[PDB]
Amino acid sequence: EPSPYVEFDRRQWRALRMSTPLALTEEELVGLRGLGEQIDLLEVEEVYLPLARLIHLQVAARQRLFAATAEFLGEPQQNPDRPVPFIIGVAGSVAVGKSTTARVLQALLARWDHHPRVDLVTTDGFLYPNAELQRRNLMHRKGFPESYNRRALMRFVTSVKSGSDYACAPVYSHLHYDIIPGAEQVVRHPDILILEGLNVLQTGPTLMVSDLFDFSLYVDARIEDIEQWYVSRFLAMRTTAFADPESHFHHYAAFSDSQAVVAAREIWRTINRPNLVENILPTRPRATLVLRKDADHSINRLRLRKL
Amino acid sequence: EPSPYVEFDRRQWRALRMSTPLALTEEELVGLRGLGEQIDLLEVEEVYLPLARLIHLQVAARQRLFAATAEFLGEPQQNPDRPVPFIIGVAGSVAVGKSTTARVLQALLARWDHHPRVDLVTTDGFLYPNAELQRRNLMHRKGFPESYNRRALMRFVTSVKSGSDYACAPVYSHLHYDIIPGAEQVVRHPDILILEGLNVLQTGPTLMVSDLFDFSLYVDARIEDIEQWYVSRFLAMRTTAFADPESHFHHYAAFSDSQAVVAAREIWRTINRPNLVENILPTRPRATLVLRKDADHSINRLRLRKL
Ligand SMILES: Nc1nc2c(ncn2[C@@H]2O[C@H](COP(=O)(O)OP(=O)(O)O)[C@@H](O)[C@H]2O)c(=O)[nH]1
Ligand SMILES: Nc1nc2c(ncn2[C@@H]2O[C@H](COP(=O)(O)OP(=O)(O)O)[C@@H](O)[C@H]2O)c(=O)[nH]1
Ligand SMILES: CC(C)(COP(=O)(O)O)[C@@H](O)C(=O)NCCC(=O)O
Ligand SMILES: CC(C)(COP(=O)(O)O)[C@@H](O)C(=O)NCCC(=O)O
Ligand code: NA
Ligand code: NA
Repeated sequence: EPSPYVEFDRRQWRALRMSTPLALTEEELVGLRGLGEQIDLLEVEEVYLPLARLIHLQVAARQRLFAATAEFLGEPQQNPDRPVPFIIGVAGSVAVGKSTTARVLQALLARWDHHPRVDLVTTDGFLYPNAELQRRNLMHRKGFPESYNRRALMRFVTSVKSGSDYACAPVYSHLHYDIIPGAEQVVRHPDILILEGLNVLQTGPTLMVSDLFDFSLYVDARIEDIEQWYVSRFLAMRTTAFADPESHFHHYAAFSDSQAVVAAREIWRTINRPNLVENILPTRPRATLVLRKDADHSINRLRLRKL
Repeated sequence: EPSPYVEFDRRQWRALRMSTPLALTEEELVGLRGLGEQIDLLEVEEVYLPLARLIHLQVAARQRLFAATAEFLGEPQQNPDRPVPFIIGVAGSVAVGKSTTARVLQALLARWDHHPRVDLVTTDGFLYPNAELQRRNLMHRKGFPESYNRRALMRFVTSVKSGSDYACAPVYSHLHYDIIPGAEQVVRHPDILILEGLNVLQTGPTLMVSDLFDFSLYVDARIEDIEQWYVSRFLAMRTTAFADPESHFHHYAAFSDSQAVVAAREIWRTINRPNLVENILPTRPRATLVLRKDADHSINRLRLRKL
């Protein structure tokens, strides 16, 4: 019964490593690992290395495709130092570990042979600032599709992929819970752009960033596990981020375990869960690769689109 | 101000013909032309021939892409007599001329060098039959997304693209206004499948045929012109299709010009216009190529996705 997809387990997947080199040390992996994430070198080797191989294979093939169009159009040819940027989306729930997957992927790709320039941008820079969300009644919907300046986000990625020298994204601060005035992330004709955020795989009545992706990941897990990870990270942040007096959620620093669980579950119930179910999970069917994690953050299963 | 698209006029577009051969005679073009359509050899040469070139370029590049995935997976390689089928979508309003564009494209592609097997399937075979539409209260919504068995349609295209030997689509009769019992269109590992229908470029919370397209056309025109074409074809069918006593709309055969205009405008107003505005036109942004026709059915402008 034919399928666009093929499923693997970790055994099956890790065999596809071939002889892709491991270019990353244990200390280097630490700088990449997010609070609460469990990634080790073994996981890098068995899961991320075949991924990086898949992508290397696709970057070459995908260039052919733009080149055929440029040929058709009777066009100059290509700068071989500036190919069309390969755009990689990374999607999934809050707390599922997207930021680790993306940082690790970036680090692996930047260590391929020619040392490609590999940029990583998070869509939280494209959230409306609080004063605008407040205007729109959206202060309790950060991460919902409507809380983003989608036009700006699409402009940004179109600019990069169309080969602009320079493009700027705004910058969000979790600690201050708002866009940072005057802050910009500048992307300068990278070879590869990884775009990471809850809703990057969305589709709609207009052309969207997902329509520009040459590859996408969705980082998945059971909803109950993701909630547990969220609540557990909320409790852990009492003595990390929330302990900063400047932190927007500094008042949570002093909560007891049981108060903190209450608070975190209410945020999950009223914001992150509804967003996952209504907006994020309906984008999973389109991902080129789903990385499914077990309750321990271990990626044990994968679903690859072959069509 | 960068753009996924590039616009042409007919001058600009026709220069991209290069020396693509014209393999089609005036008599052959007649068999392809729909009631009310204006296509001539000149239009074939200036518009359809560069299109066919673009596609030839893309079929080769696109194969590379599946081959890279097959390589990654350590897979046999490919039957060179059975490559992965290249899937072409053709979308747009009722009465806009999709069936002519698709028949002409099929005829041009089947006349490339190796004589590729080029199948053409219309999504009207995937409409629910009347008894089922009646059950669902949809007898006045034929052509709306919900009037189709989308699961069956997706099964069909997945099967073909995944390399099945044989796949069957049901068959709709306009004359009898219903799916034809026991009729099947059998598609046998074509090299190219053209899938034509109002809503083929739709996207949604599940993987859809548009997610399987290697190329798509949208046949566009101003809404007022399309309505004029629709009403004018309705009046012309009084002495063609509706004149058949078996015809479902045989009672319209005897209408005066002015009665027929009334009838046809009401159908446009209550079915086809709402469908165009709510469902079809929101898919235009995704088409690889928009063919924009002037009031005379003349394709005078084109919009190509380069990203
Ligand atoms: N300072 C601070 N950082 C947070 C908070 N919530 C999430 N983060 C960080 O924001 C980044 C994105 O987190 P999240 O949106 O849950 O996406 P994830 O990467 O898939 O877990 C991660 O580095 C989190 O550690 C918060 O409340 N305060
Ligand atoms: N017999 C008959 N054929 C029709 C009728 N309406 C449309 N057709 C034919 O059905 C095919 C599809 O028409 P339409 O859905 O308008 O799509 P188009 O190909 O873009 O014009 C065309 O060949 C039309 O000639 C009808 O009421 N009766
Ligand atoms: C910033 C986020 C919306 C994620 O943004 P992303 O980069 O995935 O677009 C999420 O990490 C977040 O901080 N949500 C806050 C929910 C609340 O208002 O408490
Ligand atoms: C059959 C159609 C819905 C087009 O089908 P398609 O192949 O575009 O999916 C349209 O040609 C049609 O016949 N509409 C009928 C509207 C009515 O019920 O009178
Ligand atoms: Na996590
Ligand atoms: Na027409």
